[PDB]
Amino acid sequence: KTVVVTTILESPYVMMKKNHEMLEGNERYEGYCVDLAAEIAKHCGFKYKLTIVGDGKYGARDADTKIWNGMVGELVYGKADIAIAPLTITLVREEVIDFSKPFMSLGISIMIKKGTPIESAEDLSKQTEIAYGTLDSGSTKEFFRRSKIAVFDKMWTYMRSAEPSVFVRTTAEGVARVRKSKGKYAYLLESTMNEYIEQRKPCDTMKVGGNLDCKGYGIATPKGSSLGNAVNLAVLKLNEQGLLDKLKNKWWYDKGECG
Amino acid sequence: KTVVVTTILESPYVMMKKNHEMLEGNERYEGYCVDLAAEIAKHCGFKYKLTIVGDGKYGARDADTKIWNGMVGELVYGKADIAIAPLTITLVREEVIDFSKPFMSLGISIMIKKGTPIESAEDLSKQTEIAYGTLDSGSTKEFFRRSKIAVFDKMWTYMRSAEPSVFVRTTAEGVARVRKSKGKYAYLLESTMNEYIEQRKPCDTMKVGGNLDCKGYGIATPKGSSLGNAVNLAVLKLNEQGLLDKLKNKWWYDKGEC
Ligand SMILES: NS(=O)(=O)c1cccc2c1c([N+](=O)[O-])cc1[nH]c(=O)c(=O)[nH]c12
Ligand SMILES: NS(=O)(=O)c1cccc2c1c([N+](=O)[O-])cc1[nH]c(=O)c(=O)[nH]c12
Repeated sequence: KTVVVTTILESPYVMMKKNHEMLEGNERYEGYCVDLAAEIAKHCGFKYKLTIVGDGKYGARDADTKIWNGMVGELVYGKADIAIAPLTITLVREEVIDFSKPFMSLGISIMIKKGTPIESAEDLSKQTEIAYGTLDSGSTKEFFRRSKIAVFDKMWTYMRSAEPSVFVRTTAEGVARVRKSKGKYAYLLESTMNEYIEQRKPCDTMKVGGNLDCKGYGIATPKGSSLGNAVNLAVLKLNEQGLLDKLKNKWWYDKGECG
Repeated sequence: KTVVVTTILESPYVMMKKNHEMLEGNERYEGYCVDLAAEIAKHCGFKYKLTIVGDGKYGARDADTKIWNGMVGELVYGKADIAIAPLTITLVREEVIDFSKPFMSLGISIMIKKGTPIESAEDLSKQTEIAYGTLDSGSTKEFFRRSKIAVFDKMWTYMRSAEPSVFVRTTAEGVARVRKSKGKYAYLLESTMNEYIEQRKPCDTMKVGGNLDCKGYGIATPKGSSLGNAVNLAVLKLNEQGLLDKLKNKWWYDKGEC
């Protein structure tokens, strides 16, 4: 009867509480997805146990081994009943798991150090004194590689052959590069993470311009789950009631540090 | 049995065949949503009758009367079983009907007359020689009114008080305005429609820049429908199989004129 929820340590979605070793079970954790899991569980009427994905991954098919890793793998291989995490809805994942309606929308966005004279992707594309880049792997890099929109193709042509490399290995590294680069590096990343960091001390970064594309995070269940329909209904209702917007404001802005 | 499908005459989703007068039933119509209805019906295993919505509307709640009009109304009040049309997924509609996963994604986009020196919303926002606007009502105007993104707020502040009015009553009026203005009017509208018109003679308009926001069209059923889940599974499968991409290319590009 107890539903196993797989999730991932990613701020502000799921974080260890400061006193987690004194605590046990679900009370060890806090965050946007901790709150959302409680609301989903209420609407669907189940008891649940939050469990952090063992490999700290979201989920992809290991191309060497054909085996799914991450939270997706935990669902496919029967170890968890539901994933409640910032897990991107993608076609390759939809082949092996089901997603709810998105509970959060997002897109590629521009992070600058405050004071940088950049307002848009167009601004970046037409210049070079301010370097700009993405994660060295993953879907943000791929969006630019594949784009046939003129501005994003212009940007990809610059990034792919820029020296020294404008790509970074982790999000932390891209954010640190923005902060340390005295206005001469801009970093392309998820709007949600960009907005979160804009509310973190030292309050020296800023999101500029509109989002470049459209994606969503969804609640995932194994195919054939007795839960898929109730979960989708719960996301719909929570969205309609403003609960998702309330949780976003809680974890990004009420708990933000930059006013 | 026989599922009543409500839809709307909107190119290239649903159109009268040139020879519709000789024809009857579903065979009078052609288009992306006609083909999609046939595929959904196949995957779900039902026979169906296509019917054009009586009042020619998508669906809104008459704020005076509480009564839903359009295809949404036909679902809510039991006159149709499923809507297969370019019907936007919105929260106020989700309160009274169910939507599938989106079968088409779209967003606000910029139409220019070819030769116009504009590539982006930022380009429009920084000048005035080229007027630009939206429909006089609806969600594109609301997007600009409500936006807190600097560039779109700048565009709204310009549009709301621009003289003469930059707004238009119909999309036909906006496209004709672009075409007749020798490059001094640009029109903000749905990317899907912009892309369609770009492939139509006289081949004098163009979509520039990326989309400004994110929306979707979905298949709609009344709440509690025995069809909602099968319809959703069918959209998922048709998307995964590439059929939706194939139909888009058919009606926008294989059948394009440019
Ligand atoms: N700190 S980060 O820039 O944004 C970030 C960087 C890189 C990959 C991310 C990711 C985030 N995220 O928002 O938490 C979620 C997420 N979800 C997935 O499903 C996936 O495959 N990859 C990711
Ligand atoms: N520029 S337009 O593009 O010709 C167009 C103009 C105005 C409203 C539209 C609309 C389209 N469309 O794509 O067909 C679909 C649609 N669907 C709805 O549900 C709704 O409420 N309003 C609309």
